Amino acid sequence: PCGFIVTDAVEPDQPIIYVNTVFEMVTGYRAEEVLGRNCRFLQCRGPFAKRRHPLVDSMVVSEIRKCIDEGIEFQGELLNFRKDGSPLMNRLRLTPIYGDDDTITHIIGIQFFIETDIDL
Amino acid sequence: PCGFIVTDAVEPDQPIIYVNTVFEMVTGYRAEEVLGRNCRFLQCRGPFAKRRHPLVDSMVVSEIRKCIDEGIEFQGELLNFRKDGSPLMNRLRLTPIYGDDDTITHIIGIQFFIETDIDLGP
Ligand SMILES: Cc1cc2nc3c(=O)[nH]c(=O)nc-3n(C[C@H](O)[C@H](O)[C@H](O)COP(=O)(O)O)c2cc1C
Ligand SMILES: Cc1cc2nc3c(=O)[nH]c(=O)nc-3n(C[C@H](O)[C@H](O)[C@H](O)COP(=O)(O)O)c2cc1C
Repeated sequence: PCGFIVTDAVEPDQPIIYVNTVFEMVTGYRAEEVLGRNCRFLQCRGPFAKRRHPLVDSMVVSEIRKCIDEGIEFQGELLNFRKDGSPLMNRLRLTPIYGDDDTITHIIGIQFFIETDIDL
Repeated sequence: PCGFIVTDAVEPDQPIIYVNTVFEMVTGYRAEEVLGRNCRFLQCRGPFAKRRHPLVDSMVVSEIRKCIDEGIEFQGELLNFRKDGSPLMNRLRLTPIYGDDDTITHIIGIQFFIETDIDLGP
């Protein structure tokens, strides 16, 4: 039961073009609120948080950004938040998708969400 | 400008869970009309035909299901039809997506539509 995301890798800043119903149900963000955004909003603790939360690991975020910049897959884990602010550990897999011309047209995201017992 | 498709590889018979705008524009089918269905409907001539049309290459259709069954990529070309029944040549690439526990959870479809000489028309 994993979250599934698609970004457009040609448009700047990997805008989301699809999220599955698991993403929606687990994160509390409905598709209409998310398509056209970069996924990094999940690192903010709910919609009033304008900044990445100090508990999401900036070393993992750096590594994601590098894997995307380099056109390679990523696998790791970082803290995300539901729309209502509850914390969620996200075991994230990114997979670049090739259209034809040896170019990356899309990136697929797989999210395996893990409940966390932390007090914020 | 490719069509882009996602299916659920865990649910039975690869129901479509996403198509992009290019798919909609080129095939003439809106997302609402195709979600939850297998893509094979594009091998039928228009929305009211239930079985794959004879001019569709059954050898290629066979190789597509083989690739899906084996969980490997597919690349190839086949005849499809728009919602208005006009023929399409679809250069299709399929890519399985591995979720957790080394399992395929989804398949991605890239459609590059190319011109055919195929013409059934009046
Ligand atoms: C397909 C895809 C899925 C992503 N899914 C998530 C996610 O579920 N949670 C998250 O925190 N970041 C996710 N990201 C990462 C952010 O979009 C962004 O790449 C990351 O924060 C690094 O960039 P930045 O330093 O500019 O924020 C995803 C990225 C892509 C391309
Ligand atoms: C992700 C994905 C995208 C597909 N896209 C198309 C398509 O655009 N056109 C088409 O004729 N078949 C497409 N198919 C194939 C059909 O769904 C079906 O797998 C094919 O006809 C072989 O299976 P069948 O003999 O049971 O019909 C796609 C399949 C998958 C998994």
